[PDB]
Amino acid sequence: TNHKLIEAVTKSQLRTDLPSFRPGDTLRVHVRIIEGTRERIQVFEGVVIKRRGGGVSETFTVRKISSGVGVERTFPLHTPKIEKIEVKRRGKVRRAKLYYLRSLRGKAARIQEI
Amino acid sequence: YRKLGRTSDQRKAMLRDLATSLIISERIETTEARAKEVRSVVEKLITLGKKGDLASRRNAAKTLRNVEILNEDETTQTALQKLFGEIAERYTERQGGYTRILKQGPRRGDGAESVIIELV
Amino acid sequence: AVPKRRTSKTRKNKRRTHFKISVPGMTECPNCGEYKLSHRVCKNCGSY
Amino acid sequence: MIQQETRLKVADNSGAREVLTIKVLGGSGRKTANIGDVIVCTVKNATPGGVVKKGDVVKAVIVRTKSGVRRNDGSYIKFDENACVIIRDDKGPRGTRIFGPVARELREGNFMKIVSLAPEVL
Amino acid sequence: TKGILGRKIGMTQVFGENGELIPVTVVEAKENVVLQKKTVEVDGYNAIQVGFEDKKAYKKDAKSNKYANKPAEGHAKKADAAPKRFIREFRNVDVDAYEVGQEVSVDTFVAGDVIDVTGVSKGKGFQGAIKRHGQSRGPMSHGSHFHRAPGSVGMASDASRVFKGQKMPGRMGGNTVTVQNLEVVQVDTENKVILVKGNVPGPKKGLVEIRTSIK
RNA sequence: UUUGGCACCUCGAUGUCGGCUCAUCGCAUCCUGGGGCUGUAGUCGGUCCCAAGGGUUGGGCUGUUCGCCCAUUAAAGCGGUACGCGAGCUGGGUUCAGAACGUCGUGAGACAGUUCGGUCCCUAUCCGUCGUGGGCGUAGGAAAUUUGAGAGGAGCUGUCCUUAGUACGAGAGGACCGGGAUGGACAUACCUCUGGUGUACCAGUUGUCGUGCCAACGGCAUAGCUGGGUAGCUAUGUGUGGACGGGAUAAGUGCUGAAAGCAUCUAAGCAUGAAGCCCCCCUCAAGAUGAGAUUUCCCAACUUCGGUUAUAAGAUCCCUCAAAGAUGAUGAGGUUAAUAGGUUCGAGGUGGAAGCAUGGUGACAUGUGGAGCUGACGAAUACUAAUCGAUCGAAGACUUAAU
RNA sequence: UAAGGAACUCGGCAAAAUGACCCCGUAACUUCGGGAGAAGGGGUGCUCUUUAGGGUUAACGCCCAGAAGAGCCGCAGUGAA
Repeated sequence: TNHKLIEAVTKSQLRTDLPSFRPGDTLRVHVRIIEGTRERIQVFEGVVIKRRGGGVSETFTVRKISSGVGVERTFPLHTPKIEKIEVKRRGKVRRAKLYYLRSLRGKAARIQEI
Repeated sequence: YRKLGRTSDQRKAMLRDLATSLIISERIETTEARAKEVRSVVEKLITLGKKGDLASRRNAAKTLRNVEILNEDETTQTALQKLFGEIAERYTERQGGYTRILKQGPRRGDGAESVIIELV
Repeated sequence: AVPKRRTSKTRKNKRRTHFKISVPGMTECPNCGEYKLSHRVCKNCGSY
Repeated sequence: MIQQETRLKVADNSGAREVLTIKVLGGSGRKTANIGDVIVCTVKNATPGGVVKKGDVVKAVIVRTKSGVRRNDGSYIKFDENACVIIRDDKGPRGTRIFGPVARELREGNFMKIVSLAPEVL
Repeated sequence: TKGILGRKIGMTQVFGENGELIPVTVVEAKENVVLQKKTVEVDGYNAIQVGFEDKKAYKKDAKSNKYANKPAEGHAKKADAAPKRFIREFRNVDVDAYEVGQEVSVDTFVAGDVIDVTGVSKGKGFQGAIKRHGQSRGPMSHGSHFHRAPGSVGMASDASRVFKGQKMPGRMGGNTVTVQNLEVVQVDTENKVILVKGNVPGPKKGLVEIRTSIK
C-alpha cells in the first residue's frame, strides 16, 4: 500500500475516549503537569478557537482571559498528557476559526450557548 | 495547472465560450492546450447534465452562455436544453472519456500544433 | 559592451555548427495508408 | 518577535508604567529573544513616585509574549500582549504586587521567587 | 554496519515517552536483497551489492524501464532473484555475515540507534544567489537599483580576472547529502517500515541509503 | 602602510571620497589556544615566545576623512589589493551654471568663510567565472555497479552540574580536570508542528448592467471588498552538525650523552605538546587521452564475416507525463498498459445547499441535513489517448612471451 | 504578510495611515479679520411601529423621515470606488 500505510501505523498511538465538539464551545480540560516532584493535575477552561486536519495532526486551540489578559493554549488531541476533557458548553457559531476575538474584551466577546 | 499566458478573467470567459461553441458543433479546430483544458471542463458539464437535477441545471447556467441553436425544421433551442435533452442520454452509460482529440499539423502563421476535438 | 575585434569567418562557422535543424520521422502506414508518418492521420498518402 | 526598539509593558509596581528596550544579551550577534530571558531597557512612561524613574537604565525579564512558545510536549501557549518585569541583579524584583498571568518556563530560570509572587501560572 | 535501502513516504508526529512529541519520517524498506558480494582479490574492495525493489521481467517492445533487459536478468539470476529497480553497494558492513540471496530485513534495526541517512535533495531549478547562498541583499528604496543581484565579483586590475569559487547563480538542485547521528523510533515488520527522528533529504517516493553511524 | 621630492606612462580622457553588496591575502595576533615568565602563590595585570586556522557587535552624534558616546561581547585587531570593487548600487561632498552672508577688491570680481539648491550612458564580441548540453575516445560491442589520481569543503566559541570549592592559595579568587547537559552564531536537510502565501477552493457583502419585475445567476468595479484556506514554495517554523582521536610535530618543555675529558629540553635517542600539517569526516571525481575495475547480455546468415541485405544485446525517432526542468538534459510510462485525464470514492477544507415544511407581520429562524460544495491530494476503474510503425547498431588489429 | 515598529537612511524619499456626510466640541496667538476642517470625540446596515413630520402632502399616504422607539443579521453596516 502507498496510501493507507501512515494511518496504519499511527493508529497505534491515537486515542479514542475523547468526545466530539466544534467551535462555539466552552470546555474544561484536565492536564497532567509533571512538576519536579509529582504528576499534579490542573485544569484549563476555555473556548474552542479551532482545530485542523485529522490524525495525530488533529490539533486544536482554546482561549481564556486571566486578568483581562487574553491567553491561548493550543494542544494536540491524542497526546497522553491530557487526563480528561469536558464539554461544559456549546455555542452557535458561523465560522470554523475564531481569530476575530483576540481584539475584543467583555460582552463584545459574548457567546450564545448552543 | 495551465494559464495560457492570459489573464484569469479572460481565460475563464474564453473557456466557457469555447465549450459553448463546442457543444454547438460537436467538434472544432483549435490549438492543443486550449483543447487540453476545455477537455476536463466539458467532461464535468456532461457529468452534470447526466443527472438533470435542477441544482445542476442552475450550476451549468453559470458556465453556458445564453445561446440559441436553430435546430432543423426551423426549430430552436439553447445549449442548456440540448445538453439536458439530447446528449446526456448518449453517454448515459459511460464512465469517463466522453471526448477525443486529433493531432494535426502546424498552421501557417505560427508553429501552432493544432488539433481537432470531438465527442466520444 | 560591444565588439572589440571582428568575427573571423572560421570562428563564426565554428559557432554555428549546432545551428541546424533535424528531421521528421516519416514512417509508412502499415496500419492503413501509403507511406506516411507512424501512428498518424493521413498527412500525406495515409489513413492511420 | 522581540527585538530592540520594541515597546514593553511592565507588570510590577516598582514605579514604571512602560519601557522599551536597548538590548538582548547572551552571545555576540544575538538579535532577539522571547520568554525566559534577560535584557536591558529604559523607561519612557513612569509612574509618579515609586522607585524607578523616567530615563533610568535597567535590567529586566521577559514574560508572556504574543509570539508565545511551544514546549517539549508539543503544546503551545500564546498571549495577547507582551510584558516585562524588572530585577535587582539577583533575579529579585523591585515591585511586589505583580499583576496578570505568567508562564511556567521560568522555574528553570530560578524566578520561582516570582512565580510564588505571582497569580495563576501556566 | 547494517545498511539498508528504502524510499520516503512522509512525515508525522509521535507521542513518545513522557508524552514527548517527535516529528518523524517514515521509510518503506522492502524486498532488499543481496545480488553480489565483492572482494579484495576479485574486485579490489571488500563490499557488497544490494538491490531494493523488484520489477517486471524481460519482455518485448519494452519502451519504459519497469521491465528489465537480458543482462539485468542475468544479474538477477546469478542469485536466485528477480529484476530490481534500484541498486547500490556497501563497504561499512562485514560480509562474512551476509550471504547472497538473503533478504536483509527491516528488523535488522531496532529503535534507538545511530544512523547516517544518505539521499538526494529535491532540487528547485535555476536560482538567484541569495537563494542559492546566504547573501543578504540590498536596498529597495532610498533611490536604489541593486535589489537581488550581487555586486562585486573579484578584485581590481591587479589579478585582472575572476577567481573560481565565486558563488554566482546556478541550478539549485538534487545532490548527495549525508546527515548523521539520527536515531530510530520503532521497527515495524508487517508493512516493514521504519520511523526516524526528523527529516531526510529528498522528495516523497524517492530513495534512501540508510546505514549506521559510528559516532 | 604619512608628509613629501623626481616628472618616467597616461590630457585624439587611466573619469569621482565615502558608504552599500561582495570579497580575497598577509600577521607586525584583538578573542581563541599553548607554553615560559612576572615585581605570577592560582587569578591578577604585566613580559616573552609559539602560533593565522577561524572568528573578530548594534545604535546615537558630524557628508565630514576622522572621532566621541550608550549598550554588549570572548573579543568588538592592524593591514594589503587603481588610497580592494561605480561597463555592480547611491552621490550625502565636491564643481558646474541660481542665491545669500562675512571679508578683500575703485570695480569687473576674488576668498573659502560658510550657507540653501542643483542630470551619474552602454543590446556583453574575447578571456574569465557559475552552471548546463552536444561532439568524439579509451583494439569487440552494450547495461549496470564501482576503485579513486586527485579537487573542493569542513575545524567558532560560551555555559550549569559531577568529580572539586578540591589544588593553588594569604583566603578571596579558584583550577587545569572527564562527563553530560548545554546555549549562541554559522552552514545544512524538511514542511509533521506554529504561521504566511495562496489570482481555477468555500462562504459572506456593496454598487451597477442584462436576463420584462421578482429573486437566482453571471459580468465590471486592485482577485470589487472582507473572512477563512488545500497542494506546493516556505521561516521567524522543524531536526541535524561542529567535538575528537591519531600521529609527525613546533614554541617549547622534560630527559641522556659528548666534544668544550664537565655538564648541558639530540648534534645520533627518549618524550610531550597548538584550533598549526597530515590522518580524521562530507562532496565531485577514469577526457585520470594514463581513459581504470567487476558482473551480466549480444556475437555476419551470407561472410577477406570484408560488405550488403542484414542484423542481434542494445539505442533512438515519436507520444502520455513529472519526484525533474530556461532549453535541452533527468525520470516515470507508452494497450500484455493505470502514464495523464475523466468517472467513483475518500481525504481535507468550508460551514449548514436547494426544495420542502414550520414558525414568524416582517426582516429572519428551525428541521429536513457536519448538510451542500470541493483546483492541484489519495485509491480504484482502461471510459479517453499514449497502437500503426521507422532509423541506427559489432564482426575482437598487430608485436612478443607465455599459452 | 507573522511578530517588532524608523533600529534603515544624509535624510520616514517612497510606501503606509487619514479622508465622505451628520452630531458634539474646538486652545494658544492675533494686524480682530482670523487661527480652525484646529485639535478631539461620536455616529451611518436591514425590518416593524407612528407617535409626525420635510410634508410627497389632498394627508397619515409619496419618498425622504418629525426623527423617537422596538426588533433582525453579520467579524465588519459612507461595507465598493
